[PDB]
Amino acid sequence: KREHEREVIQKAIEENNNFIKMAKEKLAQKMESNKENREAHLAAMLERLQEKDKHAEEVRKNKELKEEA
Amino acid sequence: MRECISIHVGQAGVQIGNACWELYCLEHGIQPDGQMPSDKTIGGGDDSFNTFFSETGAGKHVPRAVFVDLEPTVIDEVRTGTYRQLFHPEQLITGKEDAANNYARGHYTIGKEIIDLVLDRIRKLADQCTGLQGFLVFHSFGGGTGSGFTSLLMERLSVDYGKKSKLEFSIYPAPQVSTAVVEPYNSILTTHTTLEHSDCAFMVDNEAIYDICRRNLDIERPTYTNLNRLISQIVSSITASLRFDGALNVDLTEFQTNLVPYPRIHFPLATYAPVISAEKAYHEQLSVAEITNACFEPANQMVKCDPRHGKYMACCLLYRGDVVPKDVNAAIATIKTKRSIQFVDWCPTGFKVGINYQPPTVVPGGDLAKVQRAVCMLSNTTAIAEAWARLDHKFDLMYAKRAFVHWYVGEGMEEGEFSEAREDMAALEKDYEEVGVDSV
Amino acid sequence: MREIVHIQAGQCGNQIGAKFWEVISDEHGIDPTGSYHGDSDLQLERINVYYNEATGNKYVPRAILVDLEPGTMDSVRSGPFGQIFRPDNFVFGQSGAGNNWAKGHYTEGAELVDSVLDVVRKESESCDCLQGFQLTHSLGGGTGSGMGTLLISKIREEYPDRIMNTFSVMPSPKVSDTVVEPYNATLSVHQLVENTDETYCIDNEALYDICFRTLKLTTPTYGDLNHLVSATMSGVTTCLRFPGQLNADLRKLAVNMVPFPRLHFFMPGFAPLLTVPELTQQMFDSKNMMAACDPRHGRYLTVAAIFRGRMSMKEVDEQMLNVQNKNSSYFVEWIPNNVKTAVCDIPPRGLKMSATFIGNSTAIQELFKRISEQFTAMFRRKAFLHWYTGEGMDEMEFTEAESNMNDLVSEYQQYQDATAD
Ligand SMILES: Nc1nc2c(ncn2[C@@H]2O[C@H](COP(=O)(O)OP(=O)(O)OP(=O)(O)O)[C@@H](O)[C@H]2O)c(=O)[nH]1
Ligand SMILES: Nc1nc2c(ncn2[C@@H]2O[C@H](COP(=O)(O)OP(=O)(O)O)[C@@H](O)[C@H]2O)c(=O)[nH]1
Ligand SMILES: Cc1ccc(CN2CCS(=O)(=O)CC2)cc1
Ligand SMILES: [Mg+2]
Ligand SMILES: [Mg+2]
Repeated sequence: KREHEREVIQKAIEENNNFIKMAKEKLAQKMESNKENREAHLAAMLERLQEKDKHAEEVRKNKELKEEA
Repeated sequence: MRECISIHVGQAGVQIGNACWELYCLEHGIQPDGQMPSDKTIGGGDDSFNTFFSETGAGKHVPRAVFVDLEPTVIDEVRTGTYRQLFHPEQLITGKEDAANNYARGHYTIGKEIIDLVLDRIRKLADQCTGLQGFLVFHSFGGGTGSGFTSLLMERLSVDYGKKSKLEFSIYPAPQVSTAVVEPYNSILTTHTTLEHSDCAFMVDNEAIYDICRRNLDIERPTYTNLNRLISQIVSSITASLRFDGALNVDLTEFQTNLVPYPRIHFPLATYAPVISAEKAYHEQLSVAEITNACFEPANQMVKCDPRHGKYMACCLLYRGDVVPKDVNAAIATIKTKRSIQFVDWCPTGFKVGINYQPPTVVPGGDLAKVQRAVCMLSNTTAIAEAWARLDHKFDLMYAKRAFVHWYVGEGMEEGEFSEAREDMAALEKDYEEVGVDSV
Repeated sequence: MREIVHIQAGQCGNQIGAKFWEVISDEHGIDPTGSYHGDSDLQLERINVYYNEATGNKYVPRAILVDLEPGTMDSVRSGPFGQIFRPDNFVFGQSGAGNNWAKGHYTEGAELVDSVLDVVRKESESCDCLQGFQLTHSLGGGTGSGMGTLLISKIREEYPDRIMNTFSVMPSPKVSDTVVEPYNATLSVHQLVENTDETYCIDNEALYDICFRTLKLTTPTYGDLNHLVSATMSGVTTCLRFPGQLNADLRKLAVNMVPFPRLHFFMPGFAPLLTVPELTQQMFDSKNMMAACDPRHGRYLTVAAIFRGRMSMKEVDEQMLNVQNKNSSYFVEWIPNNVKTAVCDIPPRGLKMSATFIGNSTAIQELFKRISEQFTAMFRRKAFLHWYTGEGMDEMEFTEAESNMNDLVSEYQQYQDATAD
């Protein structure tokens, strides 16, 4: 009966520690997945705006090649 | 010993916190400067009110509370208001840019910048406790901070304090005073996220409180101030067992044993009475029988739903004021005769009663009449799932078109979190159906 | 606080921009010298949203004046409230734009954009917590239309997570006879669909009709048309600059108004142009819209309403519920509670009560169909394209802009016909 009493309290401790551990890991996974997603969305936006500048340059360039000077 | 730390998150949580702590100070004789002339314990003590107030050597009684919001304007009113001297400045935490009604910004983009400061401040309150019992978290469902930041905070508190009990007071959204179209989204997301991290949550339906103010107090267009003072009375009733003691006082945690039959089924329905104007109180003295009968009138419920369409798994009556068991027993005998209160077949049908003799209190300038006796009933009824159903239906209407979903995805969230959270709600509705089915 | 940086480009942009600052300055008790002499502390509560506080309790609009010609900005500097603006925030060229979107976007407009960004960067750098920018301009000219969208793109590159908001004046043959305005407008809409979060469609077609048919102005001038624009701009910004619960900042307004990122073009309205029922019915009337569209030809995705002045909030609530219940057919069922109502006790100048309407309705496709109709009438015959190809552009950019705006229309129609079941 003493060894069963030990196993119960050890199980209670293990259940608390495991609740902490699982919560810590889920949150860390959500935190990391969210940082990647948001940063990736900003990268796509800026990349589009970069293609705009690239395009504006090949337009100003296109006006040069229309010269008969 | 037995200290409770209160955490008020976002506008709704903070303004409800203003009302609650004002009412606490009046119930205990604490002045706006924190002095409590009746307390001969200078600098400390083990009084029942010390569960909610610490004491300084200068005689200051300070709420064991943290106020946090992602923008400053609401908490700034606390900093400059009537009770500005009640809180240490480090208990009032604010950012500069709020969550814009976006769970993702409160849980991630903005909340992550201040979560560590918040946990550090909570840790300083915890370190002052000799036997911390748990937390009380006040927040709206619909706001970006009340939903997103509360969820993050609840998750982090589970990590930092383990099995320590965490209760919620959650403001369920109503159209008459709602501020965002996406509030059904934020409600489902925070309910899904925090479900594992609270062992008891009291939902307060803003529409229910709105109707009670209009009907019972003759207030044409109730304001948050009207709503919050009524809410504070219900909060006061529930925490009165922790803050006062007495022969007939029953600790809230003992009601909790009866109220929560399974971890997920932890959303009690609260009913408060009497809610009466001063004009009417001048004519009528409401007896124990009258206020008890009012608890079973659906119009006095904190959440709109029909308990007749569900089954009871628990029923607790929290009395305060001039109330003796004899009157309670008689009133209860009548109610069981007149009202069919259907219990599930697997739990006892006896009402659990507590009595706090300290009479109810009201704040000057309020609309509630001061009565000699009041009661808060806390029941665990399957009918509270109807509130989930209404919220889930609005969620489904918008989500089928992915309306507004880009605001969340743009902040780092994925559609899988929406469907995962919605599936959890469907499972919760199913769980509430299963617990009500008879045994065979 | 929560600062907004204001920018006005081109003739139309600076014209309505100046009127806007005149009107709100009067509301906030700021005089032409930038001193406060109001009466209500609610005027200064959120003053920092639009104003900086200089030395001596002086309030300077956080405004940047841009144009490729000096003319319009000179008359602003000589206007009534001309001395209130920061002299260093006038950024202008000399060559002008010649009503050419290509010049304002790729050529002369691009040679002046960096000096504008220097001033933008200087204003933003001194903000406690910048929330975004608002731009005033026309879509029919060249500077505000071409260079205005250029500034949006360049600004969005340096402030990608801030809110970009524009007041865009749509062209109409009833007001301006310039033949290329359908080209400039479509090229601008092409940009606004991608790079702005919320756009108020200020339609010169509707402004004229209001002045002529409602106000009885046989010969509407730009001053007459601009009285409506400033009254409207005052209304739609009341929540941003007065203590309020609903739609109190640019982002929260966007979250309540924009269910899909491309459908962010708003139909603004105003009333009167008197009881709460009358105010509410008038603000929802097609004749009170600043966009030449009938909301009864489509459906509302979202609506924002703001009532100004002293009035019964119980009555407002009833009338707002009544107008929704009796017109439920015109509100999409799959967005519940999509109409939000704010109230501000401070009325506009001269009126005791006022109501401002901001609608995200699929009926706004009528505005874009009108522009597309004028556009293709010239493009299918490749008329006047040399003004733009001579600056480096090719027919491909026109084709893409046409299909994007045509796609916008079909997307509005898609959600108009969508059903809950
Ligand atoms: N009962 C009650 N409800 C409130 C109060 N303040 C806000 N609400 C409700 O809370 C919801 C809006 O959430 P808020 O708490 O205001 O927003 P928040 O938590 O500050 O989140 P963000 O502002 O987006 O950062 C709406 O349903 C409001 O009706 C209040 O003082 N009392
Ligand atoms: N409502 C209004 N519209 C204007 C005003 N000035 C110009 N517009 C319109 O704007 C278009 C011309 O664009 P403009 O502002 O001159 O271009 P820009 O100055 O080169 O950037 C025409 O369709 C005009 O009807 C004004 O003060 N008010
Ligand atoms: C030993 C043990 C018991 C229960 C729990 C789970 N419980 C979730 C609800 S709570 O966050 O309020 C308190 C903890 C964990 C460990
Ligand atoms: Mg807030
Ligand atoms: Mg012009």
